[PDB]
Amino acid sequence: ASMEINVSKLRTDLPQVGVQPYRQVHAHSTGNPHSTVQNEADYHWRKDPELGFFSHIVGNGAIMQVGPVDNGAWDVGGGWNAETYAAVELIESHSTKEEFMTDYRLYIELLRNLADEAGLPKTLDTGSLAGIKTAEYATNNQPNNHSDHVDPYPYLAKWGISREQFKHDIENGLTI
Amino acid sequence: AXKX
Repeated sequence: ASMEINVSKLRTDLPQVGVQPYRQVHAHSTGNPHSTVQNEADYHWRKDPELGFFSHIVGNGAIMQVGPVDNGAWDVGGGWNAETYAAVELIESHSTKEEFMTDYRLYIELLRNLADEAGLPKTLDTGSLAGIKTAEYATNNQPNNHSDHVDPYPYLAKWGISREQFKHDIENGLTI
Repeated sequence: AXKX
């Protein structure tokens, strides 16, 4: 199917962070057990950006672009803010595995697509500066870290997606 | 998420 992205809540006034080239796409999850994709987009629209901002949200079968790409972001709380080409938030409010999987698939596909768009390798949590990095990986590896965030692995584990499965899906693409 |  064609990928559809809702840009209705794209917050243009967010600050410039660092400069090109941006070597990373960041994989996050919201840490919010109750919010919908629209709730997240609406809060992101109005919030103090210092609390954290990002570029995309995946949830409820939809993808919303909520911030600029190729801009950096205040998403990971340390030096790799200045490497953020894009930062994708998966919602955490799924009632069932089936509903989770619909969004998980979109999440994998979007992370891969954003890496392609940025000219970055479709790799997960490698040591190279370039690639797709989780918030956990940024927290543990970036210079000047101030975060304690370790998303999205705990939420993926809630729904039976292991570290290895997530890496395989990012790096090889989805299969049946 | 999270300027730090």
